[PDB]
Amino acid sequence: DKMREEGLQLVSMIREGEAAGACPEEIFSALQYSGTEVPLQWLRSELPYVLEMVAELAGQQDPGLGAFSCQEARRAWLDRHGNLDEAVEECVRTRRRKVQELQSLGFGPEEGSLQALFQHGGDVSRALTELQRQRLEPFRQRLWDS
Amino acid sequence: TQDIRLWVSVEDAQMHTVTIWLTVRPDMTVASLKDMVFLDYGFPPVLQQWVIGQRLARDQETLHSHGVRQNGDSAYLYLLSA
Repeated sequence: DKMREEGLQLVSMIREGEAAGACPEEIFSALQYSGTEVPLQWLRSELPYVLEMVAELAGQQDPGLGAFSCQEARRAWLDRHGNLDEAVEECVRTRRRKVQELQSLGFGPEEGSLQALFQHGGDVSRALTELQRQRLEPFRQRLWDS
Repeated sequence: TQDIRLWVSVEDAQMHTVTIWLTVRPDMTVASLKDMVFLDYGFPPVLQQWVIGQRLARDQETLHSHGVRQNGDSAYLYLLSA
């Protein structure tokens, strides 16, 4: 019910020229959760390149930081009021800071830092949980074993 | 009271230790702590046993009451089974 109201707003992010940073995944998920489905490629081609550009550019600027997520792109984009060379620079800045937070919480790139960050929209808590959950899995499995 | 990173050792009936960090609030109850672990890691509250500040932690007790206060404070989680 609260998820419907979020779906509505998420879906509203593509009306005829709604200045905003729609992320194809979010909308795609809002519909799955709702009960239908719309091709993901079709959403990509309907939306501008803007946010992917921001992401590609950030990846170009430091390949040591792995792939950037749409949510991280949008974040920097909004923060820089649509200014695109400024979004790249802040997008990289924000991601760097995060990679060493995970590092200093015991997860560097060699341990999946980068993929979890991408996969969770640059959200550290959620990356961390995911990462800790992969390693706690044997324990989870043992709860049901013997 | 605001967010605290908590250094947790996790063990079970048999295994090896593992250590994880959790985000908590000193005014959180143990019941709430357990619910959070359930939700993220899938460990039923009923199979969770906690020791915090060198004392077993009960459901209605706050982390605060076990002296939790700063980043890097520690806690101990032991897991029962089936």
